[PDB]
This record gives sequence, C-alpha cells and structure tokens, in this order.
Amino acid sequence: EKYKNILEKLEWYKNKSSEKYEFGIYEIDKREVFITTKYSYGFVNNKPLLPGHILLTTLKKKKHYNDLDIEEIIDINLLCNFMCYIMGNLFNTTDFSIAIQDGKEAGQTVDHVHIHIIPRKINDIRSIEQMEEEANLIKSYINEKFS
Amino acid sequence: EKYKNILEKLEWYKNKSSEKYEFGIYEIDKREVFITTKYSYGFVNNKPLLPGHILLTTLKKKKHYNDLDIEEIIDINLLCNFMCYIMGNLFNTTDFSIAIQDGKEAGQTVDHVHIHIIPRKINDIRSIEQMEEEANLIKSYINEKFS
Amino acid sequence: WLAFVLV
Amino acid sequence: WLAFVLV
Ligand SMILES: [Cl-]
Ligand SMILES: [Cl-]
Repeated sequence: EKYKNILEKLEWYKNKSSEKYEFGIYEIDKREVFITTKYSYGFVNNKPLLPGHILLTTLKKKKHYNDLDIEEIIDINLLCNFMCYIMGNLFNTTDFSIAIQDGKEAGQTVDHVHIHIIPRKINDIRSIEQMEEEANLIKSYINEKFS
Repeated sequence: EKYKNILEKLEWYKNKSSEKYEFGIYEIDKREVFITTKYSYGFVNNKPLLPGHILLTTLKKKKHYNDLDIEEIIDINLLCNFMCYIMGNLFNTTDFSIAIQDGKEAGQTVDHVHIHIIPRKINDIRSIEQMEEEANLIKSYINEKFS
Repeated sequence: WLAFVLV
Repeated sequence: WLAFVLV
C-alpha cells in the first residue's frame, strides 16, 4: 500500500506516457523511458556509471533544483523513493547512491534538474537495443506489481 | 511565498526545537542544529568536505531511504530544497552537490538516512565553537527572512 | 562513493 | 563531482 499510495500521488497508471521527452537540449527516445508521472519521468542512462544507473527528471525543463515548484519537488522525490524500491527488487540490492549535480560547478552536463539513482554492490556506452531491453524490464515489473 | 509555503508544510516556527537529536548511535549537540521540522532536522557537519557542508536527517532513526513514510519523504525533501535556497544566499552560490549514501555499499558510515548538501564553487575537523558559529549564522538568516 | 562528489 | 560517487 505505501508504494501504491505514492503512485496515486504521482497520478500514475499503466501505459501513462508523454508525447515528447525533453532533457535539456536533448530528446529522450520513448523506448528508454520506464515511467511517466504528473511532473516527472524516469529513463535509463546511455552512459551508466554502474548497472541499473537510472535518471529521473522533470517533464518541464528547469535548470536548478530551486527552480522547481512545491508540487514538482514532491513528485520527483516520491518517484525517487518508489524507484529505489523497484530497482532494489530488480537488481537484488538494498544500497543506492542517490544524487543531484545541481549546477555546473557540481558537474551538471545537461541544464535540466535530474536525480541519479545508482544501485550499489560490494567492490562495484549503451545501444537503443540494450536501453529498450532495460527500460522494458523496469516497466514490466512496475506493471506486474502495481496494475 | 514559495519558501514560506514550504516552512508552513514543514510546520516550522522560529525557535522550534527537539528535546534530543539522535543520529545513528550518535547524539548531535543542540548548538550544531540550525533547523527542526515536523519530521527532520538540519545540522552542520563536523567533518565538512567543503565549506557549508550540511546534513539533513529524520528525527526518527531509520536506516534506509525506503524505510521512510510518505510524510517523512516529503518533509526531508522540501527541507532540502529550502536549505539549498538558504545556503545559496549565505555562501553566494547557485550550485550544490546533493546526495544520499543509501546503504553501506554506497558509503553510508552512520546507519540513519541523511542528505548531504554541499555548496559548490569553481575549482573547489571542526570544533564546537566553529560549528555553533556556523549553525548560528544559518539559524539567524532563516529567522530574519522567515519570521 | 568512492570516486566523485557525492558517489 | 569529481572525487566520489556521486560528488
Ligand atoms: Cl542541455
Ligand atoms: Cl550508526
């Protein structure tokens, strides 16, 4: 019920999608997106630091974390907590590195607020095929457990 | 009004405090705490990576990010956004490294969910005196701007 | 952790 | 950035 309650707050439903996915000046392929919410979306990383490295971003392009409205802060953060639960179940881990590079001097390369979620294990470039496969595994799991 | 609205959601008021501040097996000195909310608190770091390095944690000891309730996730994350605004104004920066080491394999050393907020600038141990001084500067600024 | 700020 | 994951 905790995660089902978060999904209700995120206004999620199976197959919810956006017509387009903007990330800074870039456009994310719909095949790489595993979840869309009222204000955010989650997509697989083309340059993962480690396996299962995912990104969460706002549907509206906003550069800094402090540019987000209260509703967007809640949305992206409830999605983060929900995705750590999903990734935890999929990658068989309880440990994650969660981070925002909020600005150029924090290492931000794309001018659009995003959260990194990286599954972590002891002593730990991708094609559209591998990315679609990874996004499909995540999307399939969300659908199976949450309707 | 955005930040005043967040403070209302955090149930904050000038001088709001807790009888005790637990952080894992450790206890944080009240002099090092700059803000207390309905579910969280913010305190200055005794081993800062860079100047202005602060920590946010839950008042209730919870090990993993996924142990938090919906109300706690919202509280700690609205406080994070609010504190990036405050620290931004105090340390004269728009850039921050924001992170959760969610578990031992992510480098967590204290078994209690916490967010790191580190102000960042181009090409960037503390005594109770220095820590009290830093917490006082933060607390004084919050009070001045938000009542 | 342990290669960049803050991973 | 650039010394640990993920700073
Ligand atoms: Cl960009
Ligand atoms: Cl501890």
